[PDB]
Amino acid sequence: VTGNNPGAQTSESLWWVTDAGARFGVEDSKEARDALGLTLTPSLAPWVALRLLPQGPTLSRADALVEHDTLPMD
Amino acid sequence: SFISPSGQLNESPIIADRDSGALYVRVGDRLYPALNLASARLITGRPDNPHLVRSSQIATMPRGPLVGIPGAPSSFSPKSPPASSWLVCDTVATQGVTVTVIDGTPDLTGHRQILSGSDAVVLRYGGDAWVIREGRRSRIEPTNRAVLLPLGLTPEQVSQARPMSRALFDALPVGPELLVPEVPNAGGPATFPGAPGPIGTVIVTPQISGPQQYSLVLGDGVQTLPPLVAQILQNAAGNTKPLTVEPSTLAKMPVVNRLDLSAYPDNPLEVVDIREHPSTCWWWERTAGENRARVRVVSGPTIPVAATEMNKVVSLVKADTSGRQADQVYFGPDHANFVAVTSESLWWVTDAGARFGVEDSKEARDALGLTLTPSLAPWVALRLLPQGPTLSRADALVEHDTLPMDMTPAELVV
Amino acid sequence: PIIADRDSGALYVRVGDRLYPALNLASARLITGRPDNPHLVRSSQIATMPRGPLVGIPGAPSSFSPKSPPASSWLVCDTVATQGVTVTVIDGTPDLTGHRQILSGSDAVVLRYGGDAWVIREGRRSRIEPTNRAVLLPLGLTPEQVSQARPMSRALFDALP
Amino acid sequence: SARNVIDQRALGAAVHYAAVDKDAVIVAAAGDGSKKDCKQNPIFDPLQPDDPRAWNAVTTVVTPSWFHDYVLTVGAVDANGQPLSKMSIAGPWVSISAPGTDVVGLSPRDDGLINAIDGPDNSLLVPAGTSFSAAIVSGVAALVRAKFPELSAYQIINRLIHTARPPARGVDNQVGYGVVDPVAALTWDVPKGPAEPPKQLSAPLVVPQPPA
Amino acid sequence: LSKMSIAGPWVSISAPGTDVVGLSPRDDGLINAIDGPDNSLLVPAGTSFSAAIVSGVAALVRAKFPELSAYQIINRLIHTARPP
Amino acid sequence: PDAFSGIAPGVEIISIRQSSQAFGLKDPYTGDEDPQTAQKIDNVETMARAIVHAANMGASVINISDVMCM
Amino acid sequence: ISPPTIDPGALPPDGPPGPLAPMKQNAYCTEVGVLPGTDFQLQPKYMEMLNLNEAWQFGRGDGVKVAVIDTGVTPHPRLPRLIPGGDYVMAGGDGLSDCDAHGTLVASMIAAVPANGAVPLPSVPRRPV
Repeated sequence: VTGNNPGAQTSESLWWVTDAGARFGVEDSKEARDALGLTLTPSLAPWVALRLLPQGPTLSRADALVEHDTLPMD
Repeated sequence: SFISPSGQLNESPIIADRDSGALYVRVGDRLYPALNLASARLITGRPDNPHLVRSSQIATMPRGPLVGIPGAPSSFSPKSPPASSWLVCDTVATQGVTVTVIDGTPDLTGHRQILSGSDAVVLRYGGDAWVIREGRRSRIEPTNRAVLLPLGLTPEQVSQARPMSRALFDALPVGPELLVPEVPNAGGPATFPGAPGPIGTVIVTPQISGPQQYSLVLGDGVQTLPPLVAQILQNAAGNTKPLTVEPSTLAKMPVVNRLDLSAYPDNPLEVVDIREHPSTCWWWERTAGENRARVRVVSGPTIPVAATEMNKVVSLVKADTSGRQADQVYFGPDHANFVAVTSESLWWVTDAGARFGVEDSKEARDALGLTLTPSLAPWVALRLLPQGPTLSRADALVEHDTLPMDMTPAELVV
Repeated sequence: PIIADRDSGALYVRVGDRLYPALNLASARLITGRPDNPHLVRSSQIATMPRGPLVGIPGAPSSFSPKSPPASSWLVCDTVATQGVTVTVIDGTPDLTGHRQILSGSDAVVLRYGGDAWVIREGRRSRIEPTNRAVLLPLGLTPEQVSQARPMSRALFDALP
Repeated sequence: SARNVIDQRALGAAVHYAAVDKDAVIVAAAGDGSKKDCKQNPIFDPLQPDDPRAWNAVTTVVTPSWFHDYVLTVGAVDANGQPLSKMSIAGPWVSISAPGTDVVGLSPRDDGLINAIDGPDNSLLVPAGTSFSAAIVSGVAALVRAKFPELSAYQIINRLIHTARPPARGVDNQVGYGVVDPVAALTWDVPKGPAEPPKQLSAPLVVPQPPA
Repeated sequence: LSKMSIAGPWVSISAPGTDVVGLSPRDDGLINAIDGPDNSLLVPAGTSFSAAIVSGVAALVRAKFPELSAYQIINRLIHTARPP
Repeated sequence: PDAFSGIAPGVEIISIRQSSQAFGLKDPYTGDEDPQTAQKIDNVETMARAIVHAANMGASVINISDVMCM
Repeated sequence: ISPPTIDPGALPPDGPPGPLAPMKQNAYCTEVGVLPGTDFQLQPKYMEMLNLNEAWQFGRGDGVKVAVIDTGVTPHPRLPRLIPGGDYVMAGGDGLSDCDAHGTLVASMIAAVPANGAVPLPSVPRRPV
C-alpha cells in the first residue's frame, strides 16, 4: 500500500490478493515471509483502489497454531 | 504420461489442481472454489472423487466466490459391521475423573474382568453412595446397619468411596434401593384360613434334606424368601425367632409372589478394590436382527484397550465445561461410521470424532453415497460426541466472501 | 511434513508424531514452517497413524504463485444504466482499442453528486452551479444540460482529486 | 504501573467537560519508551479472541491517553512508513499515528533554526518520538475544523480515523487505525455515522436449470 | 548457579535457591516479588534462601537424635549428601 | 486453599535484628578511617555480640543469612 | 485493568494558575545547536508524506485557536500570534519561557510562518534566561 497522489513514495503494509478477489494481510516478520514463500519484492498499489476489495483474516504463524473441535456455521 | 503425470479437463464436475490440491467445482460455465469434498459432492449431486487437472488449464476458466459448508467432513468410506459395540468408560485420578468413549470390540485380557455375580463396586455421586452390580445401580445409606451388616458393607467403606462421572451415572439404569422391604398392612389379620400369624410375620419350616425354607405372611398369603433376605427382616427390633411350622400345613397354604427381591444378592458382596481397578466401563452389545441389546459392566486396572494401540487415542478439545461431553475417543477394530438411532435419526461419525446429521431423503442418500443400511447405536453414548451442521442439499448452495471466526479455540503445542 | 490422500484428496499436516487434518494449504505452511507442496500418499498408510482435531485458519487462500509484472496498473470504473451504477475494479493494462478514448483537451463530462454538478476535465473534478448564466454560456453549457446530468458513484467521487 | 494506580476522578471529570460541554478536540502523545517509568505493553493474542484490544494484559497505564472515548492518541512511525517499534508504548488506547523523525523547529534563546539539544555531556542529542507526532496530528485537525465548521468533535475524529491507511491487522495497538492522510480527510465523502458490522455474509447460489 | 554464588574453599553443602515463596510483611497473604528501585517488580533468589532450607533440615535431625553433639550432627548431613 | 508451609512447622524461632540498609549514622564524619571501611569494622563487632547473645538465649540452631564480603 | 469510568461531580474549581506549594529552580536551562552538515534549504523529509502543497489549497487554517499544554513557549519573530496563558510551576510566570527547550519545538512545528524578505514584527523585547 502507498499514497494516492502522483508523487507518493511510501510503502506501509503488505497484502495478498487472490484471483477470487479477496485481500489477506501478511505480517512482515521474517518467519511469516519465509514460511509462505514471499521473500520477494512487492508491487505498489494505491489505497483508493485497493480498499474496495473485501478483507479476510490476517496470516501469521501465531494465528494458525490453534485447534477446533467443530467450526461455527453462520 | 508415466514420466510426467498431468491431466486434462473432462466432463466430470469435480476437479482438483494437481500442483496444489485446491478443490474446485463447476456449475454452468464457471468454476467455484469449494471448501471441502462433502459440499462439492452435495452441490453437484454425483458421489465421486476429484479429477486431477493441470494448473495451466484451470487458469483459463472464469471464477466465482467460495461455496459449501465450512468444517464439513473431507473423506468418505462407508463401513457397517454385523456386530455393533459401544462403551462409555471413565478413569479415576490417584479428585477428578476423565471420560473415554470407545467404538468397537473391547479387550478383556489381563486383570480385566466382568462385574458379574457377587462382585460389586461402590461409587459416590450427588451426595449419595451407589452400589453397581448385574448391570444396574442402586442407592444405599451409611446409617442403615440392619442392611449393611448382613450385606457385608461397612460405614467407613460406604462414606469413603470415590466419585463417579455424570456420563456414567446417566448410562447406568437405576434399580430399587437397598432398603428394608416394607410389608403393607403389617400386623394386620391374614385373609386366608389357617394363617400361622398376622401380616408381616416370618415363618420357617425344616426339611429332611437341605436348608430350612423361610417365608413371609402377606395380606393374600405367604411369600418364600431367600436366607440373606430373611436376615434383614430378622435383624430389624422385632420377634426373637421366626414361626416354626409343619411342612404339610405350609404346603397346603396359599403361595404368593407379590414383593420383589431383585436387589438383594445371594451372599455378602465381593467389593472390588478401586485402587487396583481405577477404571470401570459400561458395555452395550447388539447383533443385527436381535430383539434387544445386551448390557454389561467391566472393570480393570486400565481402559479396555490393547497396550499396543494405547498410544493412538484421540484427545478432544471439549470446549463445553458441562458434563454432557467426553474427553477422549477411541476407534477400535470393526467400528461403525454410518449409524442410525431410535422417527429414527441418521448420523455420520468422522475419524476426528465429530458427528454430523444426514438427511433421510434420496437426495442426500444419493449425492453423498451412504445408500447402504446403517448400523444401530445407543443415544446415551453417541450424544457424548461434539456435533457439526447437517449435510442437507439446501445448506451447501451458499456463497461466501469471508467466513466467521471461532470464538473459543485451543492451543496446538509442537 | 505436508501430505495429501492420493484418493480422497484430503490434506494432512504432521506435528510431532500425530497427523492433523488441515483446513487449507495456507495454514499448513505456517504450521510446518516450510514452503512445500502436498505430497501424495497411499490412503492405506494414512489410516495407520494417530489423528488429532482440525487445525488452521478457516477460509485462508489455497494456492500461492507470486508474480511481479514490469508495471503496475489499476483502474476504478463507474458505469451507469437506464439510474443506478455499478463499480468495477480492473487490475492490469486497460484495453483502449475501438471507440474508447482518453479524456484530454477540450473534451469534458458532467456528473451529479450530493445535488451539486461537477465538471471533469484535465484529470480533476471542479464544481459548477446551474444558476450562473454568465459562466455557463461562454463555456458552452446550458442550464438544462447541467440539470439533466447523471449520478456519480462514491468510489469515483473519492478517487478523482 | 498497572499496580497501585492513582485516583484520577478529578482528571476524568475535566476531560469529559472539555470534550462534551465545550466541544474541544484533545490530541495526546502515546508516550516515549525513553521516559523514566514507561515500559512496553503486550499486544494482541490470537488464542483469546475475547477482547481484540487485550485490555486484561495491560501492564503500564498512560494518562490522560487512557480515556480512549474522548481523547485521540497518536503513535509514531519513521519517515518511510515503518512503526518505531522501539519507542512507542503501543497500548490498547492508541488510535492513529504520524511521522516523528528529522524534527526541525525554531530555536529558543536564539534567532534561527535548530536540530539538536545538548545532552548530559559533550554529546549533542537529536530529538525524536511521539511528542512530535502529536504536534503533526494537531495541525491537520486544525485545517479540517476550519473547512467543516458545522461538525462536532466526535464527528471530526471519525473523519480522520476512517481516512487513514491501515496496517495488516486492520487495527493494531502499535499504530491504531493507521497513518494520517491530510488530503483524504479534507475531501472524501466519509459516512456520518459510526462503524457498524454487516448483518450477514452469506448469499444463495443461483444454480442453473438442469437439462431435460 | 555458577553465575550467582561465591565458590570459596569453605563451601561445604548446597540446597535449592529458586522459586522462593513466603508470607507477606505488611499484609496477610503470600508474595513472590519485591518492588525494585524502579517501578520494576524484582524477584528474590540466592544463597540467603538456601541457608534457610538447611536450617530447617538441621532442626529436624537434632530433634530425632538429641544425644548427638553439634560436631556429630554436621557429619551426619555431610556424609549423606549426593556428591559432585 | 494454600499449599505453602514451612520445613519444620513445630519449631520456635527467636528474632534478632542486626543489619539493615534503611538506617544510617547521624554524624557521618568518621575521622582517620575512610567512611566505607569504617562501616565494616562496626558490622564485625556488632555481629560477634549478636552470636553470643543468641547462644545465651538457649538457641540450638543459629541461622545467619546476611554475610559480609571483604 | 478495566476501562475508566467518570464522575462529573468532581470537577476542580476554576481559578488563576499557581503551584500547589512553593517551588524553586534547581538546574540551568539546556543549550541547543545544529548538527554538522545540515542544510535548511531542503524541505524536511517528514513533509513528503503530508503533501501540504496540495492540502493548503483550501486555506492555511485562519481563525483557529490551538492550546499547547507543555513547558511553555518562548516568543520568536516567526510566531506573530502567540498568547500567554499562565504558569503552574512558578507563581509569577506567564507561561512564556521554555527552559527545557521543548515547548518551542512543538509550537513552532505547528504554526511557524514561512520565510519572507522582512519580518512583520522586527522588535525583540524578550528577557534573558
